[PDB]
Amino acid sequence: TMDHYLDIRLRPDPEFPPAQLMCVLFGKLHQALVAQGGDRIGVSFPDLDESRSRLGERLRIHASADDLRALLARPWLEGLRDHLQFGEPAVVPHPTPYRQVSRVQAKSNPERLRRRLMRRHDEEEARKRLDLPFVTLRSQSTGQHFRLFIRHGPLQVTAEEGGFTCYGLSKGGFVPWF
RNA sequence: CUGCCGUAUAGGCAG
Repeated sequence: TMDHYLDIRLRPDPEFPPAQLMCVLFGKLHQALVAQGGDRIGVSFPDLDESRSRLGERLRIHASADDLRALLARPWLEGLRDHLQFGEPAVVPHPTPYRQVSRVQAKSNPERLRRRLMRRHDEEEARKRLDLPFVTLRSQSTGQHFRLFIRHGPLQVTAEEGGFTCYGLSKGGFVPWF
């Protein structure tokens, strides 16, 4: 169904490195996805460097002709349209391998894990008891900067039924990797 | 980072 996509490139900037730009971008897309609603908008990073742990300088936006045509018709790129080079929406080539672009979270800050352990079992007691490409974001509710880690899954011959979160990440859905 | 789910020092989530 999601046979349409659109690449967005981060135009080189003297003061802001690419990594910083992709952050802004991803945040922009997010705010617009919670506006669009639905779970049919995918996302991939074609320039993904699985070694250097860098997302790259390109954000591929997956969607159907209608869903995709509805997204970019919003003013979610006002702030950085001058920071972004992007063509028209085209149709994905085939045959194309499929993979998952999903968030990943590890367990750490035991001060945190233990605090929860205490809540669920009623500091001295508790105290006793990941290398991936990341985008850094800022929450709307509490003004905290958190690192959203992203991982591209092993290549598959097909795509299983699945949707996507308001960040365009895999909720179980697959995206064409090319 | 903060929190949620889960007996979990399993495995998962939310922003």
